[PDB]
Amino acid sequence: EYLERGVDVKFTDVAGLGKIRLELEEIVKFFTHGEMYRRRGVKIPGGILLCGPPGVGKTLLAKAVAGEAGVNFFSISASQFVEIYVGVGASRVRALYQEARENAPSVVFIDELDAVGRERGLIKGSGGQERDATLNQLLVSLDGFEGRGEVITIASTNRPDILDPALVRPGRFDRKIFIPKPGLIGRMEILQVHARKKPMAEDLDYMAVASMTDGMVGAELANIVEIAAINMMRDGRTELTTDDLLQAAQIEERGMLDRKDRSLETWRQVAINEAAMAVVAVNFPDMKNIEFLTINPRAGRELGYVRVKMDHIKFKEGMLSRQSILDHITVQLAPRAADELWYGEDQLSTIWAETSDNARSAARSLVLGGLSDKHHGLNNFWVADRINDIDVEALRILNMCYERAKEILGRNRTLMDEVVEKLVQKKSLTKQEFFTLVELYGSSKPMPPSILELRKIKRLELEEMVLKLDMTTARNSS
Amino acid sequence: LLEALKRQKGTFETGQEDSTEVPEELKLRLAYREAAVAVLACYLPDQYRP
Repeated sequence: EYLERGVDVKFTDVAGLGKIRLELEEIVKFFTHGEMYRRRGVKIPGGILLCGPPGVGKTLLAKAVAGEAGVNFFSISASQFVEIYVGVGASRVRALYQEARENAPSVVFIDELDAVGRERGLIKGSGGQERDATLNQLLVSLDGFEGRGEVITIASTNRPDILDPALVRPGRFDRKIFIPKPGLIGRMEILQVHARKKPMAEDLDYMAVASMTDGMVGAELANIVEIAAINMMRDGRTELTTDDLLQAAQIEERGMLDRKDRSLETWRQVAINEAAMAVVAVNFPDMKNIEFLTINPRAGRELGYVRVKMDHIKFKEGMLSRQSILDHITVQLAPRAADELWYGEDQLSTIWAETSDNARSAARSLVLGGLSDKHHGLNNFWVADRINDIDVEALRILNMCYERAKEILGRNRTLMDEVVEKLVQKKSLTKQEFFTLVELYGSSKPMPPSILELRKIKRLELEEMVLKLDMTTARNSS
Repeated sequence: LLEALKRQKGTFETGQEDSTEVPEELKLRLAYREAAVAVLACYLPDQYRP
């Protein structure tokens, strides 16, 4: 009933494995070299749990480990256990584990345990009691009484916090492996394996495709493979190249590119908006590497956009400087800066209303995120005066970013006009020509020193001061 | 035993391939934070948590 046939998926069929694959073959070792495991006196860990983002193919990993183990594979949806009737789900789990024990050696797979592994006492209904009964039955058949030493359960969940800590107890689910999102090499190999079934070329570089589509799951890479088949018959070329992959990634991350009727002043407004964003971004460290610049409207965004790929390590861990946010707020305010400096103060538009609120929200998050210097951080107080003063610093921070944006955009009028003209004539711009225009008409951008130079100057000042103290002690004493 | 204890208290939570080029600006910040903690702990001696 719950037994599947034709499980031929192996570890070669799945990419983006990494060191987790080692644990996977450890499971295979648990199914092959277990004689010396129990000879040394090791009870085989029954509970292995894969946790990660959806679409990474956890069930594909289950098929791979089942095929490499060479045992019977059971793949049961957890949604069938919950039902309006009680007792039948417990009997379903009983029959499942009984036929797993009879088919020993075997591995059993249950996906999305969050449906039935919810902590008891969170919902008041008969479905909650049925879920409790099924959880109790699976708990007993896992660890309750003796009789299982050969059947091993593999599970795939998304949210590990929802699970009952009774299930997380060792001997029931003790091995917890996280499947992360694929990095750079992982996306490369997933694209390779999903593209092995189609005729590819020898000049096909996956490095640019992987760097273009950053922070995406393996299902999204399979989708990129799926949009590598449908769109070349419009022109009718010979063999697939990397340009089609780049355009497919561009279509997927934003939407399909649609063209509508448009006047000249509307194009000019979108162009000066995008010029404001890119020109204020290039002079800042965290948003310096602008790679794309287009004003073409897309799905959901009638505006253009500026593409930057900053370092994605400090952002996740939280090591972004205070100046790194005062720069971003200036970037969000700079569309309004260009609008005010070009159309005057009395003719402000409403196209920058989406960035002008991001700037104020970022300032508000900064002032009560402990990053300020009013007393020392201190995002909370007691009396109403300091609570009122909490929101004063955000508005002064917006004001100083606002004047900074005015100064930055006023320094760069010639390159502003040039990039606006190019954006109107070509409707798109890449990194090379935009940076060439920047070098042709740019102003001076004196870079503030990084932390290394500050540490070096502080260290040399400290050494010279301490040796000054040493001589003022020595020659006064000697 | 040390690795079993390290796994069993759940120190790791990312669960990814631990191969990341850490910038000098981060090693410096961590070293300075740890050194400041060491200096304050040695100057203000805690009678129970050295």
